[PDB]
Amino acid sequence: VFTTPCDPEY
Amino acid sequence: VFTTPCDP
Amino acid sequence: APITAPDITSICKDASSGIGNQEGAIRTRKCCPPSLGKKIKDFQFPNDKKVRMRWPAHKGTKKQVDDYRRAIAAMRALPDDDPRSFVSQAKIHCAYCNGGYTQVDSGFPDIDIQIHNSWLFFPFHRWYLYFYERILGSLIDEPNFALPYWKWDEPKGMPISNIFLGDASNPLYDQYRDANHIEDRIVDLDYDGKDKDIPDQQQVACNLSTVYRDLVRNGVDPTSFFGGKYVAGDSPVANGDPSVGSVEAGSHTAVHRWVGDPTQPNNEDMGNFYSAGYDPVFYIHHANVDRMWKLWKELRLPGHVDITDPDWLNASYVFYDENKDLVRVYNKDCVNLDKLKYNFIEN
Amino acid sequence: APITAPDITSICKDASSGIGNQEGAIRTRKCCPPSLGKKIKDFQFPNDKKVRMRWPAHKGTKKQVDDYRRAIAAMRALPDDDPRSFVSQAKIHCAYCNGGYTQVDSGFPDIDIQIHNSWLFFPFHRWYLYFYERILGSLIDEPNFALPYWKWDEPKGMPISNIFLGDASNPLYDQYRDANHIEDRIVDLDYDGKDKDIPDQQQVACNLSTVYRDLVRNGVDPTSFFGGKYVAGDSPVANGDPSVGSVEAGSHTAVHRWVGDPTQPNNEDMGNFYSAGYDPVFYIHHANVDRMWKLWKELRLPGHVDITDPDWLNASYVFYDENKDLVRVYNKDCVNLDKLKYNFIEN
Ligand SMILES: [Cu+2]
Ligand SMILES: [Cu+2]
Ligand SMILES: [Cu+2]
Ligand SMILES: [Cu+2]
Repeated sequence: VFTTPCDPEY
Repeated sequence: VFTTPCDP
Repeated sequence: APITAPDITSICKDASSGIGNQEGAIRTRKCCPPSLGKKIKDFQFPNDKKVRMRWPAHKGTKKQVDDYRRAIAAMRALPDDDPRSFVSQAKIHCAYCNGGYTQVDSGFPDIDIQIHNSWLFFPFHRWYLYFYERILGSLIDEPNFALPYWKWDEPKGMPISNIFLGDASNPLYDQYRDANHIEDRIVDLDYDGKDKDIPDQQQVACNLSTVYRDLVRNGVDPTSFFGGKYVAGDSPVANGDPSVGSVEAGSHTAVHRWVGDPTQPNNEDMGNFYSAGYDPVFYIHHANVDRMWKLWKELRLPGHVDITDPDWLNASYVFYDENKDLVRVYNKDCVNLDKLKYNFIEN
Repeated sequence: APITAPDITSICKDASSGIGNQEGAIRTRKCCPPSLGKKIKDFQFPNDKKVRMRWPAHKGTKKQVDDYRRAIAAMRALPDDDPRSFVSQAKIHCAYCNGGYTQVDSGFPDIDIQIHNSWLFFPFHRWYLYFYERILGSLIDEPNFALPYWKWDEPKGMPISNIFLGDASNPLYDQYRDANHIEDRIVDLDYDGKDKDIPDQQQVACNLSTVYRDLVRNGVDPTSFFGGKYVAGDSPVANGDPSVGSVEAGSHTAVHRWVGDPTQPNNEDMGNFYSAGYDPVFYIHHANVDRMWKLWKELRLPGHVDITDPDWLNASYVFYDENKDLVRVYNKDCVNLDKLKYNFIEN
């Protein structure tokens, strides 16, 4: 989908 | 061509 | 003209395509479905009161997990020759992927049907899971039953879920998996047959990169995402063909190779089409592949549209349903998830 | 009609746009270029014998680093009103980005020229750097002088290069940078105003993801990559407008925001257009932005084509060159790096 290493939920 | 985490 | 499955109970032959070592095969090649004297019915859109919401395997509720596990147990308990049984459901993949059927209904009785390596990939597996999911729900009286999906596009969903592990007491377990990889837990969506040996966090980032590669970089239009045009009279497209679509050839293939046990003669179970269905995680991987079709459309990018070619729309397969009826289904009728009464729980 | 810079030596006003605290501003807003009695002449393609090879700022040779440092020293030592001087070169950015010029030559003397936040972004800065580089080389008698570039798309290139660090004894140093971020060293290409509290390796992956986003996911055609159409009669597009191109709005903006010193009234130097050119790293960040245009075309994906709209092709700006001559340059003439006689050292 759109999970990236930039995201806090990562 | 750019770098990706899959590459050595 | 469209690819059209025959009466699978009348014209069917043992699987003998795409299996490198047949004599040592650890699963059956006699994959033909049983004959119950049923007529083949035309598909009718379901009247489900509620949409079935497929749930990420790593974040199911207790009821979701228990229902799924119990349903697989019930499926494994059925008599072998029930078309809904564990082995019967596995055999479907074998028949459609390893040469069980011919194109006789199209006027090509000596050419096999193959549903892989072409634009048939996504809709065939969508329908296969549609009936599989309805079958499981029916075996435990859960009319709103939904499959899990292996959310390997999300970091915590990348390890193979604990629900599939343990040993033989777990209905969701399969001994025929790569033990080293099950130890590593985190699937490599970029797996090419060589272990990368990198930090877990790096593999996570690589997997995310791989999803973007399949859905955006390489899946730029219907031909490149869904795979090549495959019509009556065509011979089977070879594994590895450049015309294979981005997901099928990419992340999809990687998970099969990675889970499949390399100590087995055809890398059974997940490592070959004919045996992949004996691993419960097969269907749950494929539920996320199914979801990729949804996501790919939701990207709202140029070229991200469904196929309109009549020779795709009008292609059809035959499956047993939860009532042991035979049903003919068409590609055109699976493009809209609302009409099939399921979707996927998203963040 | 195309945006056309006026005679910048005759029609120019102090910068007064896009600077939130002008009474407290630490750099000048008197950004108009000097008058030296020159006539504006059209650009002619350069006759350089060799192509200037821009070098990654983290991998420069001794001669590359020393020449760059000496050229910046020479530029800093020039009288301010010399058009080649450190201050004059910074002021160019101010004049074109913060309202120094109008569209008077197009019949709109009441509307400022803005080169940011539209399709003018890439070619304006390409030309800006073109002359900047030639000026620097001329100051040290190096006819094949090439800029470094901040290769923040490559993991080892992501930390700000130590060549920029130290104290005022280093010509490449600027005290007006975010001290916390300089200490962190690794740029956050996804910086949005709050420090991510993440491991370096995760930031590396985040930066790689960001480059993928800007070049593939969001940069799917000329409008989305270069930015929105902007022609004579158009008012200035606002910072942050969604019509801004992927790189400009993305990685480009992030580096400015991240390097700019938040203790300064307008986050000078890199944190505002008007002051960004007083940081030597401004130009070196922009050299890699310039390279992104090259890379974007090299991807050879659908829609990765240059602009053919005459109102873009014929847009023009005016710059002083190394001879203190006034040159009018057109977007159409900068699309081919071979003809501008520079490129970038790649792997
Ligand atoms: Cu399959
Ligand atoms: Cu598969
Ligand atoms: Cu600028
Ligand atoms: Cu900039």
